[PDB]
Amino acid sequence: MLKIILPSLMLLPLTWLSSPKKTWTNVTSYSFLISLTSLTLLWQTDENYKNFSNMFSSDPLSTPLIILTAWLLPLMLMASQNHLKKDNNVLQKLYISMLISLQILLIMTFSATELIMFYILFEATLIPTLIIITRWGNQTERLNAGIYFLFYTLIGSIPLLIALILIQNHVGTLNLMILSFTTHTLDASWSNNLLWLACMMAFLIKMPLYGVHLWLPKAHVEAPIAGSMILAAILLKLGSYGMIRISIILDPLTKYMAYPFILLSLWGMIMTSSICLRQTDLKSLIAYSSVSHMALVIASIMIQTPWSFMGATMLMIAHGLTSSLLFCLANSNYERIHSRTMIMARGLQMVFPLMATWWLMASLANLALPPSINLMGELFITMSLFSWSNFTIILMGINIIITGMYSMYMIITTQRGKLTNHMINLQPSHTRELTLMALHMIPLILLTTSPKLITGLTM
Amino acid sequence: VKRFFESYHEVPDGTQCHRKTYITTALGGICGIIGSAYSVSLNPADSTLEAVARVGRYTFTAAAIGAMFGLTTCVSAQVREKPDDPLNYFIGGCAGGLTLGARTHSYGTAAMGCVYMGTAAALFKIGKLEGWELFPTPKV
Amino acid sequence: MPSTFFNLTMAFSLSLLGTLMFRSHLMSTLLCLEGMVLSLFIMTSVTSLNSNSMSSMPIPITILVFAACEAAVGLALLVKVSNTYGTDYVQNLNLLQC
Amino acid sequence: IRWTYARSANIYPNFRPTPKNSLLGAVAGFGPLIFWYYVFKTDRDRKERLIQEGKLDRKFNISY
Amino acid sequence: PFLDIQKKLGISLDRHFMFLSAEQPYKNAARCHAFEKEWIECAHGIGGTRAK
Amino acid sequence: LLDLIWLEKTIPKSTSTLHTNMTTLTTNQKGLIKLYFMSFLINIILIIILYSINL
Amino acid sequence: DGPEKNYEKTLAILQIESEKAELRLKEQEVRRLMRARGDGPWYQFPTPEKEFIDHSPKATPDN
Amino acid sequence: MMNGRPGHEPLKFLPDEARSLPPPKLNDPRLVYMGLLGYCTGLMDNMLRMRPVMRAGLHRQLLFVTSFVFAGYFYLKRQNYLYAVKDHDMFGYIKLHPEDFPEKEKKTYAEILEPFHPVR
Amino acid sequence: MNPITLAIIYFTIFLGPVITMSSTNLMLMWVGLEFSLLAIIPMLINKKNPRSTEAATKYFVTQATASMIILLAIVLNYKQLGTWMFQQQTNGLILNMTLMALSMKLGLAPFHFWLPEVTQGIPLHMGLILLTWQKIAPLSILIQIYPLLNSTIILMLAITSIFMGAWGGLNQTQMRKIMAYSSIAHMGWMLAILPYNPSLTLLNLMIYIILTAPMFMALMLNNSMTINSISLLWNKTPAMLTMISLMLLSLGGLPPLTGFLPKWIIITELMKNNCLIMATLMAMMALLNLFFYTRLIYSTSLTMFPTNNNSKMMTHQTKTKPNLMFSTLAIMSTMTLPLAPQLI
Amino acid sequence: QLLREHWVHILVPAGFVFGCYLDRKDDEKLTAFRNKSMLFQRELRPNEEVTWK
Ligand SMILES: CCCCCCCCCCCCO[C@@H]1O[C@H](CO)[C@@H](O[C@H]2O[C@H](CO)[C@@H](O)[C@H](O)[C@H]2O)[C@H](O)[C@H]1O
Ligand SMILES: CCCCCCCCCCCCO[C@@H]1O[C@H](CO)[C@@H](O[C@H]2O[C@H](CO)[C@@H](O)[C@H](O)[C@H]2O)[C@H](O)[C@H]1O
Repeated sequence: MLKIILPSLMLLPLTWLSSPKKTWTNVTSYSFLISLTSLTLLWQTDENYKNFSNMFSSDPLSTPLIILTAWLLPLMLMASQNHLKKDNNVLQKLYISMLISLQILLIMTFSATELIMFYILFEATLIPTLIIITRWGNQTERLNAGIYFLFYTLIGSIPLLIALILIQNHVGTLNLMILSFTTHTLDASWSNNLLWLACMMAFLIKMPLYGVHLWLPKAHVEAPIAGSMILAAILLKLGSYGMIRISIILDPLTKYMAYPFILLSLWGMIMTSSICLRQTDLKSLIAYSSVSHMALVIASIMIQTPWSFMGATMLMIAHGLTSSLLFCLANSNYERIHSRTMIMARGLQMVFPLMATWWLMASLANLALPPSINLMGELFITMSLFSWSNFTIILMGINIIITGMYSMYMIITTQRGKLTNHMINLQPSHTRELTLMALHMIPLILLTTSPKLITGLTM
Repeated sequence: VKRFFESYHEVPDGTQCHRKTYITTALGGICGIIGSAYSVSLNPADSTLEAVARVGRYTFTAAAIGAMFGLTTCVSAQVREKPDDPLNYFIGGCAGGLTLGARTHSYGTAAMGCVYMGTAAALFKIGKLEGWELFPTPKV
Repeated sequence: MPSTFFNLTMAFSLSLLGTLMFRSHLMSTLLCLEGMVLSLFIMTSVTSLNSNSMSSMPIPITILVFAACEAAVGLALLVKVSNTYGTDYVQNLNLLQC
Repeated sequence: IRWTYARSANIYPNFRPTPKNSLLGAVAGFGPLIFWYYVFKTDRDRKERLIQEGKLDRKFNISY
Repeated sequence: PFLDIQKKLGISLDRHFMFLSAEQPYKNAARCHAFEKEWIECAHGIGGTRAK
Repeated sequence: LLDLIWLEKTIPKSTSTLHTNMTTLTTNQKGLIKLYFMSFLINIILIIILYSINL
Repeated sequence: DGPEKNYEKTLAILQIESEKAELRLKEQEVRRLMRARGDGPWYQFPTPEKEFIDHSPKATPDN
Repeated sequence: MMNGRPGHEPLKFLPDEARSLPPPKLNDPRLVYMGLLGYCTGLMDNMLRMRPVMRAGLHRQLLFVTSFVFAGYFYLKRQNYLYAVKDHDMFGYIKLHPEDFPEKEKKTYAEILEPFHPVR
Repeated sequence: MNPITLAIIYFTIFLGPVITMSSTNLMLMWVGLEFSLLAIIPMLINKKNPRSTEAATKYFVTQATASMIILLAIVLNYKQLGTWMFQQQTNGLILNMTLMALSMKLGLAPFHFWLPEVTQGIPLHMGLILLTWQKIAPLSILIQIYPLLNSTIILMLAITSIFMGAWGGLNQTQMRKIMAYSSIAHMGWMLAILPYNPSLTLLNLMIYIILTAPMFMALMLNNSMTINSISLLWNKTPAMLTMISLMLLSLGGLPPLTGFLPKWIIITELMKNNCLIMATLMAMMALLNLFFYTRLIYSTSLTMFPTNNNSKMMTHQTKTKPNLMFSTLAIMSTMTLPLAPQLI
Repeated sequence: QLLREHWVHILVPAGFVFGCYLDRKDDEKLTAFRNKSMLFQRELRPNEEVTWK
């Protein structure tokens, strides 16, 4: 893992020592090459998971996320190349440094072996993301959005710290292999239930549960494009990954401590998907779509069947890529019309015919088009939940209908219809934007070709 | 003596209601008097009769919260068959919060206090069953 | 010894109480502090004489010396506050509330 | 612009709790959760009862 | 003491008048000299927790 | 009704309120040594009482 | 490299991370016992010093 | 906790007893990080005083890095000594009191009836 | 002040605490306390403005009362055990009063109302001494008697001060008062962990000092003393913003920064000792600190506040004030977690 | 010379090289059980030193 971490660190010296002219090109290129290097973690020809040292490890669950993180950084730089067009060189380099630091910390987090590695490297992500939202955001309420994002997560996390310390005192260690191979059954004492909650709540907040999902619609419509991309591609999955790694010890309490959160997920999914129908902000609509998908992920993880885990992982990756693409597209139209309303710009298929194609493909990934890995994930989660209780199909079906509905609503409202001819400023699509969308789609298509890579530990 | 306060847990809840209500009322009154002494020592009032009215109001309010809490907790534990179930202390703490809201003439305090005081009481009961220890002594 | 120590402890307690509750004039508070100093010195003196510990009789004098030094500092501060406000009233010492 | 502002940032500032609002919010939030709770709990408890006794036959459930 | 400057340097600024059993002017031992000496010699070596 | 109003009131804004109420309750001190030392006296008494009752 | 490298390295990881755990719990036990019984190198609180006692013949025989 | 350990010598940085431990390797990650901290401190000083961040004050930067490494070496040595002392006292005490730290005998997994909780 | 007064006064301020920590005798520790008390006051009242005089008087009265209470404790311990040091057999009330009076000296809640006022009144270069160097002696006096302290009293004071400092920080706009409240909170942590393992109390003291001194010198740089005033550093001195942000966040106690290590290690010890409720509450309430530090960070570094026409001449003129110690302490305080094992 | 600024291109590949070396060191330290595991333990072939080095 240290053949992937160190190049990432060295990106920073490159960013700061490069000449002002070539800095963007150099960092983008070397970040792509770091992404290439990260593929070495897919040479798992045996069931023995990789453990590169006492500190860093990898698994079938961590390799896809690490590779996704590596892949995102070049795309984040391309997406940020524009709105930073007229800032001073040091400020541009600061932005690039923030993104590089975010990648470093996230890779280390996903590759951490001890949960008190994880608890530090997980919260260290707050600083770069908070800076990205607050400093380079546009509208005034970005400060409030930053405050929400910081403190929701910190309130969630502190109880996680307490629980982890108790765990270490009780067990003697926090290496996840050791916890897995020496776990023991919890008893249904009230203190154990309180623990279960303390361990699970920070991750559930980062996987915004229906009742604690108010920090996404704000953080996203106040954050720049790169912030939104990294956030709702990787940060949101920190919660799922933590939950998956930590639930091993917290058994058998889950059987009855999951009813509340399963119910909240399976209801908030419908509520948020419906909210997407009548929202006048494209960024917000995408954010609430993300909330619904993470609701599904949470339900599956909290039922813990092999299908649940594998489908949850698949959908984690699929949502990463798809939501990222959607946000880049919306930012594309925003960079021109300088507004976030969906109603304002319409019929843009009459002037951006190809970007309309990318819009269509993204909407299909969102609505879950077979055989796309997005569908595969949702289908397998549905099978798991139906096994868990055969009545969940009602909620699942209502959500499927509404998902298709807002997914096509975006397209019809924006791409189709009479062109708002008064928009003189609409300019031909930049090769940068088109290449960004292509780099988002092509990995999705290749993984749909080869799903075996993105299955979880179970399958 | 501290015997009076430690007698609260002589017999599980649902029994000796009147005694437990007395004990919680006394504890609430003591807390109220302490708070009133602080609130008069700082932020003085114009009249000494105003100060004594303030101490009376604080003391009576705190005593009322404590009395309602004890009464409702014991009544719940008695009417339902669960003596040591923290939901009872939660309902009692909610009753205390609602009484505070009434005393202050505000529904927002009623709701916030219900949630917070009920959680505090439930956690207290859970601690007493599970053996938690506040203010421990160095064991290392 | 026992009754004497009880009364002396009560005296120090009363002087501490007087210091803690003010009454306008800062000079009176300084005097109350000075009275606590007196009581503490007497306590130490009687304890040493009772125990026949002549190696601890150097210490009451140090108490007096340092208490005198702090009392002098207090008087100088009184002079400065008086120059500022025209009186020694402690009510005037309220600017830093903001 | 005015329409979006009115449907976004003017809401909570121009919100006041009322009896009707409190009841409607509390029901529309919690009540559906309670309903689905009872549904799933009864279904899964019946399933567990049958599975325990052995009445339920899991003919070819291999993947669960 | 928090920092043992005196033990480090070998000096005794204030360690010689700590208890009633220390040297007194003109060899006038304080009240309970024998008792204090016994207690302190008993309590040397063993820690305070064991001495108690 | 729920997402933009009740959830915000219940979780974020209730906490924000309560903490602002408590800071405005505590911080605003008239700034007089007489009252401050009266409070110190109450601390004196409370520590004495705790010591006595706990024995 | 091949499966052996990963498998046996993992064995070494487990060895180290189990011994560390047992030693940490053992540290808890030992410190508890030393604090509670004062019989060990640690938690040896100080007592006054005998060296500065005065043993010379005093001016009163019965001292 | 370790202050009263028998044989403690007051205010001695490295007691002579410490020479028996393997001394730090001078390319240790800790000392390298110390050097990095010193270099960054030099750069920060330049930036604050409004100087060429990397070009100016090379003597200052060299002094900073060398001073950080120099202090780090000795501090690391003392820390190694202290942890080694802790382990020594640990194991000595445990050996002395076998009664209060009995060695557990572990039953194999066959004989242990671990409850099974279906995940249905 | 003439040079000879500077020498003598500064030397006495330095002497007092050294006497306290190198004295085996309680009366000599009290002598060190009195040395610090007497010598600081002239530095406080050096300005001779109406606010300065009142701040000095408040300090004087409070500290004198604390010293007398401590002296009573010493004298009664003498009456009981014929000695000048606290022993295991010493009466419990004596130790209670000592803890209470040293708490008043340190500024801990509920004896905390005096510290904010004095810090607001006095200038920054003396505020640094007040909030750093003057705490070493009292905390040393406690640490020398740590095995005998009262867990209930100490935890009560500590949690009280955490809550009070956190709540007080929000309302204040003044940097001087904000730093006073931060001092209160960090001392709350220090005393919370004192009875269990004083090594971590000293670790927290070190890290708090190493974080506060840089911040105080940062304020001294432009004599900033208000949120609005510090908001103008993006114009007056842009370079410092990065490290100011990092340092405020560290003091708040975010994981990657060093500030985590004190709180994390202290929570770990308390949990080892089964102090779960107090540990949880303290950790929870230590987040208001992050809030009222994040407001500062927003005001200074992440947003650019309105500036004035006359700042252009401040730009024109040269600056030579930041020290080497600023850079050293700031980096070594906000970039040292990876060396944490060596610290504890 | 254009090395003036093309020297910067050696940082990242140096990062990769250095990381690989450090990985080798990390595997060096974890040598025990080199050939002492139930599944894979074998007698070394003639003319051999280390199983996985
Ligand atoms: C289960 C635990 C997890 C849940 C944790 C929830 C903690 C969340 C804390 C969020 C605090 C943010 O605090 C936020 O402060 C801003 C100040 O700009 C307030 O902002 C608002 O305040 C008031 C409304 O009351 C208006 O007059 C003002 O104009 C407006 O900006 C927000 O209403 C408040 O929400
Ligand atoms: C369990 C502990 C959890 C702690 C974590 C949560 C942190 C809470 C942060 C509390 C502070 C938030 O600070 C928030 O500030 C805003 C303004 O900025 C206040 O809001 C204010 O807005 C304007 C003035 O600005 C007024 O019209 C309004 O009446 C007033 O309330 C909020 O009422 C306060 O809550």
